[PDB]
Amino acid sequence: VSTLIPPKVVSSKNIGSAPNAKRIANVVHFYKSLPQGPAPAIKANTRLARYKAKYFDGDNASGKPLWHFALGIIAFGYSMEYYFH
Amino acid sequence: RSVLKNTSVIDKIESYVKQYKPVKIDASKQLQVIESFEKHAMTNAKETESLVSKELKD
Repeated sequence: VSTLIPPKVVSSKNIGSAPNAKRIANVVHFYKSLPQGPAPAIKANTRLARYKAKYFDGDNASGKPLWHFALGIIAFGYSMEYYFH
Repeated sequence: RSVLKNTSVIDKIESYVKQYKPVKIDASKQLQVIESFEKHAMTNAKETESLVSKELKD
């Protein structure tokens, strides 16, 4: 009966659809992400932290300090042998 | 007219047509509701245009 008008009804359409929820998720997801590996805190020491940073990161990740811990029990219990028997 | 040699009505119907030679004026009546239609058009259009011009760069 007249010139009907759905070319411009986008302004209040852009809430209900599914990429709108993904869009408002990931524009929030992107800003607080640190850019290029920044603030990783690669240097730390608390009298036991260099042990962790040298041994217990994902780079080395070897169980040989447990060996040393086992050696520590060889340092401990055998000396407890010297304290008991 | 001169084809009919027994004319008798051609002056009558000719002056009847020349009588109704001002037939009827046209209808340029819409200048108030049509501007409201294009007002809603420009409204929703500039809403859409500003929103997409923001969200493209966003």
